[PDB]
Amino acid sequence: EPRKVVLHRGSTGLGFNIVGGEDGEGIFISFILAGGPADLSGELRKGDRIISVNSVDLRAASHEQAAAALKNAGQAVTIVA
Amino acid sequence: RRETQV
Repeated sequence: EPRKVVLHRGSTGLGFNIVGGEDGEGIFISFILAGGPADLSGELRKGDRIISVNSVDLRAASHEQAAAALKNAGQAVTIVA
Repeated sequence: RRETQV
């Protein structure tokens, strides 16, 4: 079952890396930043797959596709993983 | 090997 984890970026962004999109295999949390919005939410961990950002689907998304979406997701980023 | 921080 997926989660609706709402974040807010700081001078560190959302606080997590991503990998995948490199072939339609999807995007996965690659690492959590200590102190970051991700970390503090304790609702996302290394390994989680990003299904969508602010209602926008990222299952088939490419890397840069997820990268950019996340990047301009606003200040109130609604993540589904 | 692409990995991005966000």
